[PDB]
Amino acid sequence: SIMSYNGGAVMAMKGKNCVAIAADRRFGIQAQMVTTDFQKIFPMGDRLYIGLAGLATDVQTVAQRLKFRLNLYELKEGRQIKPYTLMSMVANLLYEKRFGPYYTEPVIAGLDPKTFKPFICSLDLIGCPMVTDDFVVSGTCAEQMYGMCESLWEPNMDPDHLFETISQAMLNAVDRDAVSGMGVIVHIIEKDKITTRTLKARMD
Amino acid sequence: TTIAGVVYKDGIVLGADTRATEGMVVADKNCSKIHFISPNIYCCGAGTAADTDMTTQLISSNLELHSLSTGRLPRVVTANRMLKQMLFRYQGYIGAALVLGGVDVTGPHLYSIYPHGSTDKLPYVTMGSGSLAAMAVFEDKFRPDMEEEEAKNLVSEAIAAGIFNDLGSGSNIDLCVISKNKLDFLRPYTVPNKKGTRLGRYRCEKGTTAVLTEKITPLE
Amino acid sequence: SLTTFSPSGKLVQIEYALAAVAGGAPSVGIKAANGVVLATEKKQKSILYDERSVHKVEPITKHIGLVYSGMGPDYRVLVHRARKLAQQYYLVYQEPIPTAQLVQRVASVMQEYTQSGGVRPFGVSLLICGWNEGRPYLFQSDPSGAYFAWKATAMGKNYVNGKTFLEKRYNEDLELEDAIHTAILTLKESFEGQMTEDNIEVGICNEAGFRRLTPTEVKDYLAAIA
Amino acid sequence: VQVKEQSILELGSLLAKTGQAAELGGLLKYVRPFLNSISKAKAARLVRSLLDLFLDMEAATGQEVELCLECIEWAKSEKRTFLRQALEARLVSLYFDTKRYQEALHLGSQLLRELKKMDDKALLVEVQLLESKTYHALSNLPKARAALTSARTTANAIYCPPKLQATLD
Amino acid sequence: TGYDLSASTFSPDGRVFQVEYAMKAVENSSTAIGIRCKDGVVFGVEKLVLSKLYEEGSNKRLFNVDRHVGMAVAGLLADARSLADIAREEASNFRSNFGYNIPLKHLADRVAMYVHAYTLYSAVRPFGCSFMLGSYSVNDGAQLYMIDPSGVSYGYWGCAIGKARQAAKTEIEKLQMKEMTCRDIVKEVAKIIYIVHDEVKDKAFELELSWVGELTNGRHEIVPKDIREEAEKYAKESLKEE
Amino acid sequence: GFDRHITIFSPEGRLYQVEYAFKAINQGGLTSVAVRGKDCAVIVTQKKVPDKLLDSSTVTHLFKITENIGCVMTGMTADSRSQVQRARYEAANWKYKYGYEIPVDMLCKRIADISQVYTQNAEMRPLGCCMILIGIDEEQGPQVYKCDPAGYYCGFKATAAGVKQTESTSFLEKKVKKKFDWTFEQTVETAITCLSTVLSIDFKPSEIEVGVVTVENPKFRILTEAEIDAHLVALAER
Amino acid sequence: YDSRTTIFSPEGRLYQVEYAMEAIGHAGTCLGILANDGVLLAAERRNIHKLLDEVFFSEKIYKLNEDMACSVAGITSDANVLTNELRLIAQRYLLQYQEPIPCEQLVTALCDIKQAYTQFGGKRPFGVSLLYIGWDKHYGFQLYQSDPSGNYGGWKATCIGNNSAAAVSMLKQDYKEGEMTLKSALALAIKVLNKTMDVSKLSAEKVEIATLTRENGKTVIRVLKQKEVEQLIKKHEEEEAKAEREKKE
Repeated sequence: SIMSYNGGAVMAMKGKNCVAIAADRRFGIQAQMVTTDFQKIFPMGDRLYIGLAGLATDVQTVAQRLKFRLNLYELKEGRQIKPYTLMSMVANLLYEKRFGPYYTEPVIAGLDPKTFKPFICSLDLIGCPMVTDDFVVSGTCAEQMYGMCESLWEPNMDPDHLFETISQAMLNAVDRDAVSGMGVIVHIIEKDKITTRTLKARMD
Repeated sequence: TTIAGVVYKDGIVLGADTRATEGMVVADKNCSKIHFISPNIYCCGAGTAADTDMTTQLISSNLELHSLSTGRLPRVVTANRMLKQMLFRYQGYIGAALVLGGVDVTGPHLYSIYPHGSTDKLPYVTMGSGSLAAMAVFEDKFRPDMEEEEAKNLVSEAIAAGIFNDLGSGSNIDLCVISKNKLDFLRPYTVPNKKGTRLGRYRCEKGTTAVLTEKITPLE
Repeated sequence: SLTTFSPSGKLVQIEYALAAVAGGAPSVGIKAANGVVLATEKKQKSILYDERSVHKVEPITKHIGLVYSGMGPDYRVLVHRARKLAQQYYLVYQEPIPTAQLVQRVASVMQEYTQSGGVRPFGVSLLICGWNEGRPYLFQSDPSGAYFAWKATAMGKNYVNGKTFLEKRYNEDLELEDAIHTAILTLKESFEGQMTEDNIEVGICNEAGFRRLTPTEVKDYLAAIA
Repeated sequence: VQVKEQSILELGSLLAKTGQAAELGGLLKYVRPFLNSISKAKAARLVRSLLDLFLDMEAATGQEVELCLECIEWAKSEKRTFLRQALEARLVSLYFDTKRYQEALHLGSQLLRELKKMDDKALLVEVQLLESKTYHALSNLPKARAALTSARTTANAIYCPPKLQATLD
Repeated sequence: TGYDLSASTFSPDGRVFQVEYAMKAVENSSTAIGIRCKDGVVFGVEKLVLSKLYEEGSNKRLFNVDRHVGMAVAGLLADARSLADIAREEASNFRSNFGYNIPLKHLADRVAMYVHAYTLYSAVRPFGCSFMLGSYSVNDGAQLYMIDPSGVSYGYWGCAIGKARQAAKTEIEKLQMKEMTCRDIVKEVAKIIYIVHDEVKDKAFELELSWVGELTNGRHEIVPKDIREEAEKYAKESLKEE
Repeated sequence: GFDRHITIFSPEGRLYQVEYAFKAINQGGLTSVAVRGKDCAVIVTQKKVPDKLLDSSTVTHLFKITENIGCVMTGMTADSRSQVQRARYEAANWKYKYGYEIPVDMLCKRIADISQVYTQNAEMRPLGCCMILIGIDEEQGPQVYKCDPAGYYCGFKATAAGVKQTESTSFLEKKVKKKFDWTFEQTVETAITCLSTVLSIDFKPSEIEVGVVTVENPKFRILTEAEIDAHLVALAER
Repeated sequence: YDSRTTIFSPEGRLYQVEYAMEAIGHAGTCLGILANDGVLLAAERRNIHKLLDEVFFSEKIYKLNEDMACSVAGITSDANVLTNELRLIAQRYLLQYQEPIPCEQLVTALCDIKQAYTQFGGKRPFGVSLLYIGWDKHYGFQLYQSDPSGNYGGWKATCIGNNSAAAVSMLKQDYKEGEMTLKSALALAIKVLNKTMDVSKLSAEKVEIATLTRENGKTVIRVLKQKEVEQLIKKHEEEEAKAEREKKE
């Protein structure tokens, strides 16, 4: 598939007062390997991150375009975006090309800029929103981390327990996919800080 | 996917399942498919979920701008009319299968709408992957001038039959009854299926994963 | 027309616009701690007219409202543009529009409509009210497009004396809906015949949203209160 | 379904027509707890109508002054202002009629500060006139004359001497 | 003055002078009479020949905008040709879209809309031609209409336009055309034309007569030559005996 | 360059051309009056024929704009017919794209916006006719509306339009002061007497046009000569 | 039907651009000073009235991006349209190039588009003048002044106020070259607004001050709070107490 041309794996998990968002760092062309230092999670808020898996050029293009529209929005309003509003913006941007769609799965994870309510949602190749309270997914190794979700999730995580759970989830998901892995970046977003950890993974 | 609608003596009863699927896996276990159209008209969507969402949203939108331009309550067949023009202009490339139900000054109205633009008026309609089981339930049990609670039970058991007989339908049932004097949206009418309990403990304890590089950014 | 700069650096066209607005219908707005009241006076020319047929306030949405002073058909077409613009904001955004945003949208619309040639610029002034994020909002827009923030103001006929009166009144701490009685007083200072059941229109925007007042409670507030 | 809201017609009218004071107060407490069920405009108009029904009827002041006080406290529960100023206008009229001397002057400190916040005349004029009349009732020319002149500052605007400028004269 | 040079500006009294100048330009031209008989419509126009060098029959103001509809012209002839072309193509579009002969009132409405649309703006001047439309069918009888450049389309039993329009409609009114057949209508129209020719005020003239009706089987056409060349003949017996 | 010729604001913003258009409407020496009854609405318009040569059936100022709504014009005839056709177009467009009989207010609003965009720009005549609609709306009864070339409108219990405007309004107001449930034949009798006392002509039955739309007959209809003279001889003694 | 408004003067100039100049001449007042450590811009907001809500957070200041900021004078509507165009073109540059525009490229884009507006079309020019304050890696802190005529330049400290040339004259007489000294620059702005504005006593509820400074690779842009503004003001008028001490000597 054109989805499985580059691979890519994005996960986001919900905690009690925090969120987690992890992604594989592998970039390559099919079985050929290009670089193990590719960026899929992008910070567009003080507490609000977007994970993007899919076509790497489509990831970069939609990231630049949403940053474009986002800072235009924030300069126009004079206020920070809400995660629900960002979900609406992602849906509108992705649906603007229904006959010409970008080949990617966006994932939105963050806290409320005023109330610090956790928020996680995922959108398809045409911008249908799935706002969840437990987990959202993106990638070629989707069913692996689906199993990780349904066998590792419990409500009201501690941020460290959140980090460990999503770390083991992403590691065991990418260990069975030949087109995902090469190091995992994990962000834990809470009210007063954000901690990003690069995990030790399999390099084969 | 299983959506349905029934005309009863005082209005419309709409029902739907809450299972949203991608490929073979189910994506959303509590998806909402009954969509807000106007304070007297609602629609249930099926097929491509984003397509149904945008279609119901923009049609509904033109519904309240019409109401504000007219200063009066909107009607159902006007909504159906611009649904069918919006679908027919696009030659069915947008796969939105719709059930429109409402009550206006002319009375209750119910319609089934195809993605290619064909529209039908019936006292009872079914749509979705599990349309046939609910249609069989209705053909077995519907009679004209149905009471409200019995119609609620009929729609609920038809959606349950579509859930338990069609693979693309499952999880919960949501209802919406529209009357002249009231309107109630019973999102989780019944919960027929629950998640099984967990036996083993798979708690990823703290310190299980090693870290190469770290950063911490304090927030204002 | 292609109006340009005078040797004095003044646009005589927008001066004529505001002069025509100043001869328009008197109206008043006040922002209290629980919402915004807008109020206006409609003097029907004869008993032949129907007061309920045409209104002076129009709901853009559940929580946004705008009264006016000046031209009539200009006001109704601007109501159409404002409603439609707020609606595509809701289309792209799927959340109700805040007040100040549609304020600069309509101010921009005024800027091109006084900028583009061929078209005569508009001869209306608009007053906007809404309830966004708990804090109420009331603004004024001129034909030239310069939008101002006012917690209490008067626009239309004899607006300067009303402004001075609300300077004497309106300590801006009325947490209750007593400022509507102050608006009734402000209109009664310029009312021609009497404060009646239909000549005065009053609109409120509270936490529940913007709601046009039924003339029953308009007659109620006309009674006893003043 | 609220049709008893306007149902002060029979008994409320017959209170004034027949003439009785205790039954008026009993009606005032009769709809007093029910008063927090209707619109605020209807509540204000109903309170004003019931109060000025018997505020001119009878001099049996064993109930009426605390009825006015409890209506002030009800107004503070509603937090309505012009309602309030009308109430203390009524009580200072009742106090001048009953002539209990002292705290009528304690009206002024509780009035003037409020009436100089806004350019208000009619309430200010009547409270100044009644204060001057009460202070003359204790037979002290200087400060009563000073209050009379202070009322005579507001010798402008208005529309007529309906009750105001004729009482000034 | 500055308030008479545009078709989009208004006089203080509520008048447009461009269309009034158009009316004056129309009435400057010579005369033309349309008449409705019991079965059909007859058109009678006189045209002044300017010199014998013309090969006769030049710029005849009668045109066949439709097979079943004829029309008569006074005013400016180029605008008349443009309107005739518009009428022909609109009848063509009607019978292409609908598949039957267009009613006279409908096409009169369409050309009225067309001539009034050119009065709206200032980029185009009002026209300088007033014309008449006549038709007959068994489905509706005989129909006659008259349209001025301002856009007023009125039906008539008998109508006239031109310099001698006053005496023309005067002598139209003194005849009971509702009872006379087409053969009498021809001689009446010829007599009225000869009366209103006025002789001394103009040069030599020529006559043009056109027919529509059941005698022509509803298809509009010019008069035959044998029906012609008798107009002068019963003129010369009906001339004044001094 | 001054605005006495083209639509621009003035000192005190007086758009001279719109009052000029109002005088252009008053140039045509005709009048119409519309009266709404309890369950009926009537439009009574006078006409004049200069001669018997013209076909009197061709001259008509009342038009069946839809099957349930009637309209009547005053001003120059061609612009009147033009905006009749435009309102016809918009009514048919609404019926096609919505599927129900358009309420009278929506037609009124749309052509009011059309008049507004006429008078908004230059290079466009701001039109010279005034308009009356009569109709029936469900749960509303009869409705009578009026439009100007400036795009203004309102709701009227009864109104009039023509040269002799003001005395018609005064008579109508002093009659509606004692309104008291106007009935159908009484409405047409009052309208006929109003037009008669305004014109002081005591018209014969063949000089008038009457159009009545009723709740009992929601289809808009045109009064024939027989019932016209029947109502005249009904109002002859009174 | 008579509107040319696009042709040169019989002597060579343009009537429209000079009418725009004297239209800016009676507009509001805003001034800016460059420094080595940052840049400040102080304005007086007009129509200071008790009934204003003042909920726009220094409306005379417009943050064009995270780095470079704007101020405008003239017609408010044309100012809004123009500043929206500046946001559009700047963020189009950010889209085409994943780095901020330095300072001057956007200024040149504005000068181009306003020249095209005053070249043809037969429409009125936008009578707005703007001040641009920003930072770049190429030249540090950079300041520009865009007149509506299209001409622009790199003045270190200037204004477009109703007393523009007056404050330019006091700046020229009283500028220290190469000294950042941000507190002294604030004092300079305070005394300039003192001497230039006709009103006295320097009400903090009549003025606004915005500051831009490079910090941790972010170029933080702040608006001075009301308490800070009045504190700086009161420090300014108590500074002039020793000036009136020489008197006889």
